[PDB]
Amino acid sequence: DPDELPLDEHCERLPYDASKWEFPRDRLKLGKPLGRGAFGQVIEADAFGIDKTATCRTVAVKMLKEGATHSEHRALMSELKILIHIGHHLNVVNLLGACTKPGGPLMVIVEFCKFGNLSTYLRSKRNEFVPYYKDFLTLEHLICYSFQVAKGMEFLASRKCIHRDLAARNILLSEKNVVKICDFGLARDIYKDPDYVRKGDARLPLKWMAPETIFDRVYTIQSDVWSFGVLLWEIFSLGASPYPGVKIDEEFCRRLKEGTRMRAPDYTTPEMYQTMLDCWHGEPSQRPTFSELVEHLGNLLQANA
Ligand SMILES: CNC(=O)c1cc(Oc2ccc(NC(=O)Nc3ccc(Cl)c(C(F)(F)F)c3)cc2)ccn1
Repeated sequence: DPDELPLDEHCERLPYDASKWEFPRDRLKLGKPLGRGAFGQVIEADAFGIDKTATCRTVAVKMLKEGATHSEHRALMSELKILIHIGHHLNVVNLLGACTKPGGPLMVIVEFCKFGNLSTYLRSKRNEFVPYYKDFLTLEHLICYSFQVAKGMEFLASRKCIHRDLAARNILLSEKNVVKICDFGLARDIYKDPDYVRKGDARLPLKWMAPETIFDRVYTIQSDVWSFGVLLWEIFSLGASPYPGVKIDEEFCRRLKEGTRMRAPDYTTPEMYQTMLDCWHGEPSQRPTFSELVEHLGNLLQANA
């Protein structure tokens, strides 16, 4: 049903309103790289007056790199188009502008998120965590981050988009404990990153993928719910790697379809662990929706206080 169909499958027909989004290249001061893949990269920049008149703003710019071809260039343009269609939400990395004019590289300019990816950040805070000390993480923070990602994903779903690589490495942490969903995409070196496992010609985030995705190449909002459950485990393990000590092979995939699930992580509550189990239902339609996750996590956040 084309009304169920994720926008992004048909990105090429979406509009690029240059009068709204185009940002002069001479108003962008490029700085240090923030991430590089084989074909893409993100670099830090200072943008003069991109979102507020005459004010310097630190931003992140996604662009291509040596190795990329015309097809990566097309892909980045369609990424720009989907970000415009999606629009602004607190809990999604916000598009600020683009440089698309001939003579320079295509640049997709988004907000800079001070503390980087959530996995790395949580893993740095094992010694600065208490369940209930300024700058210490607490159980409240962790539940709050969970709630925030569910809000951003509910928003993504409302825009008829799905994620396909939802994981703590694709959550950014800003000031004031705001987390933002992103997708590094081409700016991540998936061939060097052990989170992506060779499967055919592709390198795939198998530990985050729902059984229907692994076996039938089916991507839906409900397979995103499965990944959200894995993200929850990452949050409540303070950034540990999923399925610890487990070879990700055909027998891993088999046991998963059979019903094997991860054990509770070190910092979880019982109801957070049950929520992970819910997200990991074998049948996609029996998983909670993001709207249901929002309501439930909102209740947990309230109960925690
Ligand atoms: C220390 N701080 C940093 O290193 C840092 C690095 C950044 O790098 C990035 C720059 C741009 C992006 N681009 C997206 O995210 N593109 C995207 C595409 C589809 C869809 Cl669907 C989505 C969505 F909606 F899921 F969000 C997002 C990702 C990361 C940003 C901020 N800070």
